Amino acid sequence: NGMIGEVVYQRAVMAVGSLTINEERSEVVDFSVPFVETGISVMVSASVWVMMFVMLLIVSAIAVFVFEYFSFTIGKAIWLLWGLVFNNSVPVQNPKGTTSKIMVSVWAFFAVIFLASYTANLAAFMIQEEFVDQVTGLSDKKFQRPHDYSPPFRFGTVPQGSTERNIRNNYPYMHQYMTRFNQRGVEDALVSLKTGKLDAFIYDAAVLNYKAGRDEGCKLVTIGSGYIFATTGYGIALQKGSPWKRQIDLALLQFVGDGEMEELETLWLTGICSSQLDIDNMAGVFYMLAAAMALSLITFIW
Amino acid sequence: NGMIGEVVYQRAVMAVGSLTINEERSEVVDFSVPFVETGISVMVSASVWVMMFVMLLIVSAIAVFVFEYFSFTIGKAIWLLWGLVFNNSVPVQNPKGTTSKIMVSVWAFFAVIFLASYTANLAAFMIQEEFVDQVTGLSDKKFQRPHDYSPPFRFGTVPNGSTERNIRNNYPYMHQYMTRFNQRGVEDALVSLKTGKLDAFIYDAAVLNYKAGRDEGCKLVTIGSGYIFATTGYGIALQKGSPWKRQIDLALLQFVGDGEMEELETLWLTGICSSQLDIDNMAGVFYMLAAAMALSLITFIW
Amino acid sequence: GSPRHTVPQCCYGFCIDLLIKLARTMNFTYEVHLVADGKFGTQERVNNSNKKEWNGMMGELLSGQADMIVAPLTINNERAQYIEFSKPFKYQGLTILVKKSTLWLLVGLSVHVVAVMLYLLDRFSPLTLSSAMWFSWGVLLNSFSARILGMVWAGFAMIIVASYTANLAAFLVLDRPEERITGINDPRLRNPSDKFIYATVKQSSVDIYFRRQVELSTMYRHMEKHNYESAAEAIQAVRDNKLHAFIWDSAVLEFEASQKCDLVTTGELFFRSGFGIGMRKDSPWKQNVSLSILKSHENGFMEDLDKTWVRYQETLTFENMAGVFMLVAGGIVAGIFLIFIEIAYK
Amino acid sequence: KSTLWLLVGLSVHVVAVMLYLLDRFSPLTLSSAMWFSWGVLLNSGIGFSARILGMVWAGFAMIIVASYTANLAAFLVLDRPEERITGINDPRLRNPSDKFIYATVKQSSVDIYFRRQVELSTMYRHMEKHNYESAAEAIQAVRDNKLHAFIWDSAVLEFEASQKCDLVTTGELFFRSGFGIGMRKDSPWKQNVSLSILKSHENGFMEDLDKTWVRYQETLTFENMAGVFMLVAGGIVAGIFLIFIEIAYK
Ligand SMILES: *[C@@H]1O[C@H](CO)[C@@H](O)[C@H](O)[C@H]1NC(C)=O
Ligand SMILES: *[C@@H]1O[C@H](CO)[C@@H](O)[C@H](O)[C@H]1NC(C)=O
Ligand SMILES: *[C@@H]1O[C@H](CO)[C@@H](O)[C@H](O)[C@H]1NC(C)=O
Ligand SMILES: *[C@@H]1O[C@H](CO)[C@@H](O)[C@H](O)[C@H]1NC(C)=O
Ligand SMILES: *[C@@H]1O[C@H](CO)[C@@H](O)[C@H](O)[C@H]1NC(C)=O
Repeated sequence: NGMIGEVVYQRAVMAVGSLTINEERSEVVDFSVPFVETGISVMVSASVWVMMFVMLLIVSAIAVFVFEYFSFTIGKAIWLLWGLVFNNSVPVQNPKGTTSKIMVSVWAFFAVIFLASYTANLAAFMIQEEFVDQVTGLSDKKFQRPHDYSPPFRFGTVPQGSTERNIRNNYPYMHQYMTRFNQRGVEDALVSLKTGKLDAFIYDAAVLNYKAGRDEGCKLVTIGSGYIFATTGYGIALQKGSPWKRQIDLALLQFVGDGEMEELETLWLTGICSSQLDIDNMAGVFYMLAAAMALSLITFIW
Repeated sequence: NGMIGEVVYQRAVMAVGSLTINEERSEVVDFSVPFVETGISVMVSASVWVMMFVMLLIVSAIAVFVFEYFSFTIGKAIWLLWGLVFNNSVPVQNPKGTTSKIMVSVWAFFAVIFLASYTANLAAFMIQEEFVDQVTGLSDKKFQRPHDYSPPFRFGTVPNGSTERNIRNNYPYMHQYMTRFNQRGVEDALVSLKTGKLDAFIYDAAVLNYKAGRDEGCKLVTIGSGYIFATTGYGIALQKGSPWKRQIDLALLQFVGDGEMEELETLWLTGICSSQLDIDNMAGVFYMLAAAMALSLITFIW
Repeated sequence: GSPRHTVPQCCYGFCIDLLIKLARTMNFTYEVHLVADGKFGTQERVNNSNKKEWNGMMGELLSGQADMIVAPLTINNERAQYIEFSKPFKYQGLTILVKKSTLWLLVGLSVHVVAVMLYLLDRFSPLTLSSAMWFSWGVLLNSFSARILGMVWAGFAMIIVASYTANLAAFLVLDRPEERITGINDPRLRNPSDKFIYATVKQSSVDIYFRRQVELSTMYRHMEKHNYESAAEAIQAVRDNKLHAFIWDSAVLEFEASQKCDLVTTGELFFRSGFGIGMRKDSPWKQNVSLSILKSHENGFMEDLDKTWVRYQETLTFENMAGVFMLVAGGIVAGIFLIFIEIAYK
Repeated sequence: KSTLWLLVGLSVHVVAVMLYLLDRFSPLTLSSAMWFSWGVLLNSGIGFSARILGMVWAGFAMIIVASYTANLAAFLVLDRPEERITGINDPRLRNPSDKFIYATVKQSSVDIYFRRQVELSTMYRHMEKHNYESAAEAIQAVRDNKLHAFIWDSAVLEFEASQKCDLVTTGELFFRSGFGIGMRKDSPWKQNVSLSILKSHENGFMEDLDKTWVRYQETLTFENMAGVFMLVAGGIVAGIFLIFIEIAYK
């Protein structure tokens, strides 16, 4: 049906338009050399602690040497040490040794440069924004049971296409999961991905790449960059035994060798492209307070 | 002689190469329409403190009122308050009133968010890339006399050029000063500006823009983009009475309004191109502390 | 807009003074008037007899109603294909005019739990209750066994305020919504919608310039919705955000930016051309006018006219601490109410 | 892929002494009040209008340290050493230099691809003095920084990026071509194996070959402040030596 029937029944001489290539199409007609990378695609929406512990032991030992030198500076001065890290204005101890004043001045400059470097660390961590994809590839755990995760979601394709046939070559059960999740249109599926009527979508590579490029606001995000996909290529459909095959192939491979194809891809394809959330840091906060109440339960035996 | 001598005396048809347009050339030749904006150019290398002070007096008055409820920190509460604005924690006083402690905690929250907003203000000031222009036009008083200002500087042109004729028809005294400061080569003046054997240079706009767009380090920056300048254009010079004028002008204006001229500008022009210093703020620091010790010496009269 | 109203008026300005200048140059008289309807002029068929005509200043020029256009006419290809142009007196391009806690409260409830569990830790294994309460007042904002967990919480408080400083500097310093369009090369404007409302002056040179180029055709099918008569109506429509962008020349939008500080241009700049004088066919008023314009360019009289009109022009930290400022000003009443409680209890 | 702080230090060495003189002039006292000034410009550390000057000095403490938070954000956060090239549209390779060492295999497909494109003639002037015979020699030369760029296919370069961290590629991708099977003239093996290759593309056998070799790959804050960390770890000896000097005084 469509173009392939017009080539087989020979009312069409050649189909120069965009066309996917798979096994049975290569059986029934003959194609050209490829000219664009078009697979398929899916659319969705340590030692520092050790050395600071070592330096804390060094400061505690020098505090012991201050108490042996020249009034609770034996082991409680760590309450001065890890209290002046944070500048809390909580009274701890008034030091009576020159060694204590010099060491606390060194530790105060060290705490100032440590908090400055930690602000730089938070800046560099804030610039590094995450960009992850939950679905890895076609062998996803989501692609075996969507109810195994707590929302059972849905993902569709185009009907009656070569992509569905390649899925049925891969997995008939994937087609059985997809059969209740079919839809009609390309931009209909796009709007269904906009308004939450659809969560993911599976089609060829460059079409969804261009639709992600024209996505208003970089909202719908692709998965991967052509790694776990079918990796086929568009060609030019000709009749079997046509004399124009070698000439069109040489003309296309001449058209690649000057950057003119890259100029047309520049002209027609444009694949372009913050609040209070610290759930990793807050998870660390909850884990350290659980460790704190565990240590208090350990110290409750005395 | 030159381009005009080869055009007018009929050893050539048209002058395609880069050439300025002035009055006597337009007397002897009939130019085309311009195609690039090429004039001339010169190359070289409030309300926080008052209301916060009023709120500081409000906090001191509430501290006096808490003393009226209930030791000697009546007028010494300011030395606590503005000393703990900056949170360097000078040892001042430990407050006794509960409402005073709540007020100090609220003002300390205000001080923490104030210093955070001040760090954000310093980061936003660190964002902007500021530029300086020691000469802001051809009508500078520096150009009037190198004895008018304390360093006697220098400015370069090219000999036997249209810029010299424009100076002679516009500023004869400036031509008299340029007579002291002549040189020969364009790249000679380039090397003199890089090494430091020349201070200023006077030429056309786009030539110096392209020389700035391909230099490593990009020391040489112009003054604006042709705003206090001659603002003429490069075109094609033909013989007076040639029938090619209309056709050449229509071909050029067809070449303008399609982006192909912009493509050639991309092909032949390049559109490319700090440390820790706060010594102005440091001089302000030293002068304000000298004014503060002067105020202390004024108050020492009692 | 006019049923019947045609009057003499006082006209002045930039090209008016240029006209006075070249009237001083060679001696002639004149008759300054304006266009019948405010259009530059485009090559357009009248829909009887299937015939192209011109309107506006060009339609009054070719009909003999006008003989010299001293006006900001944009020189392009097709308008030069019929009549003659002098050399341009103004050089510019084209550009675009536009118009330019909760988890902390959870941590506060957490330290409300922390103060109680630390005081019970001090109570179980050995004015003191109010002393530990005031210690909690000194800990939860940071203005011996329980003090270990207290200084652990002080570390929590510093790392929370460090994250708060970091993401406030993020939210108001580093990241930014793309308020800029980046000129004609914006991919979202290539296939626009009802959220990007932008157009041009009706029957201007911008219409022909965007009708020619084949890679700007789709925007030409969008900007034909809201074609406006004058640029003042475009300023008025973008002034109430009925539009979202506008395509116009450089120096006019720079003058409007010097007028209104919210009307801001953008980065890109294309179609480098020039305003010149609209002229007739082969006439003895052709060489003199171009020589006089070039004589006005070689001296600073162009810069003097820039001084008349073109060159002629016309943090504070109270943004997110405005509500905090109001809360500090309102907490004084609560502190006085606590003073009333401390009076009334004894 | 400092001096201003020293001037501030000499300044506060003037400031502490002159503020103690001004506090004596406006009524172990000397060392204790100097240590009080040490606690003024720093955190507390120790337990009348001259204090006003001191609290004014406290404000300058913030305009030190917040400024110390400012300039490092200009020193490590926003700035970046220009080690990227960003592909073929770099004018550094369009207009080359003597140190811009870019090459490929001598008499390869890249050489003919740049020899046909006449606008790429200038780079064609360079590699004829610089090309190698094998890409492993190029990896060994760029490891010793004898190269500075290397026009090459993406698979080998991304595999060596998975091998070594310093081997870093770029973003632009030109002449998007294919690796296939070189065949002879008219023969049925041009057909059969081709369908077999397509039989490899339809299933996950190309995916398994990617998993075997292609797909499978192979803060700390010690950039320059580690010298300051060594200074903190080493100044303890000189401090305790000064404490022995203070013992020799007493
Ligand atoms: C300018 O023209 C005169 C004509 O004699 C010539 O002597 C002189 O060398 C020229 N200077 C340059 C380098 O343009
Ligand atoms: C001004 O007009 C007079 C009278 O027509 C004429 O003689 C004179 O040449 C004119 N001036 C010039 C030079 O245009
Ligand atoms: C086209 O012809 C009709 C005839 O009624 C008339 O309205 C007008 O001349 C043209 N259309 C416009 C602009 O209304
Ligand atoms: C300017 O006007 C006069 C008017 O006759 C004419 O001769 C010529 O066009 C110009 N001047 C010259 C070159 O005589
Ligand atoms: C594949 O090779 C076999 C060898 O017997 C041959 O029968 C066949 O022609 C080839 N493929 C097809 C189906 O044409």
